Amino acid sequence: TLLEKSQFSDKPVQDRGLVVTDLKAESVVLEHRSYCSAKARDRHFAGDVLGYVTPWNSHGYDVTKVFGSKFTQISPVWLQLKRRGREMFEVTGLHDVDQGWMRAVRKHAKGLHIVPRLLFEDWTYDDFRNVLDSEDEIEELSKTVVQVAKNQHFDGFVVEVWNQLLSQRVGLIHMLTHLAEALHQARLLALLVIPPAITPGTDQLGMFTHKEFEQLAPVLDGFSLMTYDYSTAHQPGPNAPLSWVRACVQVLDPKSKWRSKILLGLNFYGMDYATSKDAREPVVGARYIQTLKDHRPRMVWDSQASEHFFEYKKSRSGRHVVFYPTLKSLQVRLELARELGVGVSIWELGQGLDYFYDLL
Amino acid sequence: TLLEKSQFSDKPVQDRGLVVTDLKAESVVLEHRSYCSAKARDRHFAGDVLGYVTPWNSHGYDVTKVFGSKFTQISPVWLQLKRRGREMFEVTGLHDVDQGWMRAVRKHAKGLHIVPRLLFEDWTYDDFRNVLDSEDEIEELSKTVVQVAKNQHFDGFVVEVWNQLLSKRVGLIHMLTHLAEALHQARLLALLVIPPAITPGTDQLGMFTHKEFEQLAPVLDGFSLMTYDYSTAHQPGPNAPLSWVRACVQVLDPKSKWRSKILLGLNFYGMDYATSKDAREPVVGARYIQTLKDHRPRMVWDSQASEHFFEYKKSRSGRHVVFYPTLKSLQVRLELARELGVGVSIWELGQGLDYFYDLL
Repeated sequence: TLLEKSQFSDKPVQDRGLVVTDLKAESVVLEHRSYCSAKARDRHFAGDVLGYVTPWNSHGYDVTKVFGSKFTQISPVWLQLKRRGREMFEVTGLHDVDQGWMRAVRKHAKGLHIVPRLLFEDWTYDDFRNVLDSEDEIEELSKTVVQVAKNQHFDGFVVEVWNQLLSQRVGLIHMLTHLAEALHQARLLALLVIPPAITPGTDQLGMFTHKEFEQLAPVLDGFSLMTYDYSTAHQPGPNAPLSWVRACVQVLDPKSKWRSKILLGLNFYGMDYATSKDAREPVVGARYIQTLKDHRPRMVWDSQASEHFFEYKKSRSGRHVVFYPTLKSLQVRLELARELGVGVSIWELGQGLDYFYDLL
Repeated sequence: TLLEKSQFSDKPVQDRGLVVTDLKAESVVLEHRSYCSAKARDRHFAGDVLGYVTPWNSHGYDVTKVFGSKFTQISPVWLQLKRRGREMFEVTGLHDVDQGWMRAVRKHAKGLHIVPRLLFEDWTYDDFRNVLDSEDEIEELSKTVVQVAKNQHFDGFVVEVWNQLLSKRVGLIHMLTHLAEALHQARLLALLVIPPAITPGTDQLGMFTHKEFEQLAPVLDGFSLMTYDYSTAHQPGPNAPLSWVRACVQVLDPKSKWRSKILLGLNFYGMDYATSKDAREPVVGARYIQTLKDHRPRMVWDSQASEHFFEYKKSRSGRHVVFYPTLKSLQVRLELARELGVGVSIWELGQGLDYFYDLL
């Protein structure tokens, strides 16, 4: 046991009194698969919503075909930007782009923008140095990226480079502005992944704050704000404490000038902490459910962090603590996003539970 | 056994190589009393500095006399504002205002503004509800306050009531603006004490943010920012980590419209922690120096917080950790205020080491 529905639903979880702080394991494992199919094409969230899809949690590809209308942007994690040599750039991973899948998700979800993640990988201090320094090389980099976008039918890219350098920026901001301009000239979208303004556990600003935002926000289309992964293996706790999330937006755009360009980050995966071993593992839907069945734990609602956690004990490992999103933790953050005037980005659409989408 | 200077120097500390990161306890006990009497009236900081003086640390009265020139405002902690009844207000503590002392400091430090602190004391929720809701009540409170400033030769006040309420928060702003307006009609200054934008160990914003600063900055003459007392007895640590101090200023005045009106707070007292007993006691200069003599501890530089700490054992009580300001932790914060374009408020002139003022 315990009973697991498999049929769809007439009404979405919000109209079934399912989004509650008083949660029972049985309620989750019983309803998770039962999403409202009849309204799988309706949007209950008004802002933009970006969804990431990865090849290693392929359930995401299917989720996207079923719930695509609930998304404004879908970003597949396939590509990397490599600098092979002076004025020589190469987009790798193209062997994973699935044209048939793209044709499918676009068929039943017009307006859906497919903006693949472009990760700067294997770059060195000098790569950035020689590149951020030459307008020529920047232009070459732009030609490369725009080409794979037009040849592979991508609506643009979600660039991930900012903390993926860690030197510190007038020069980085410069090649991002240029790239975005080149992209825009080709009728393509330009988004940027960015770290939370307030660094977890420190009460201090991080590498991407209002100084940077002010300069890029006018030119870029969106910002995938990582507002998740707040706790660590050594210091177990919530994924994204509600008020930290709220502050991370306020501190980044206090005067509310580009709120709709901010995609507030949400995690669909959870973390399973080994309290004694000072270690942790990420947990996706399949595991989460299995865990609830295996231990039938008591779900506790941390009203301050606004998340549910539960404890269980393994004979070998010891005592564990799990923080995985629930309908309550999600709805609460979608309301925050609503109130903050911001959008939402979900990492990723192969890690959560099917009835989550009823909320989007 | 330890050599302790007693005479003044020809040059200030910043020109005697005393502002260092690699500190030795004995160097501090040797140079603390020795300030540059010559340049005691020379300003090495160019933003406004506000100094507090309390009756219980009377050393501040003499400190103000000798170094009054390095200050723009001096705020004697003598007054409280009380609601005795409907439209009946009163300023208590007037028995502590020393007119001779004021005349003395203004003799050697002309153009120095004495702005006594006016602490709202014994106010009830109903007092606040009755006053913030009545335009008449506010007019009376205002007249009561302006009258003593005039009768006692005050240049204005540094009012402290913000943390006392904050649940209407907007009515508190109307009343401070009406008071500020009345004080200006009488040529008096109006400063407000405010909590840090980012609450220590919380990673989220506090009760006084840029939303409040936007509305009060135009009508108020200054803001005494409490950017100190970061750690707690259960979590011993630095007074005010440098980056937390910077973040509180940046988050408060992002676009930089009124930096000059921000008085970045600096602590001149330190905290002595009982590692195991979850306790602590504030430490003033006399006690700090005595401790260095009694244990001659190794001084460690916390490059992350930009502060010096040292430890010592006492079988009687237990292991201890002390966090007290040094020329270095101070100088680094003056350069920070300098680069943020803000001023500085010191709590309080009775708790430091004489040679600190060399820095300004």
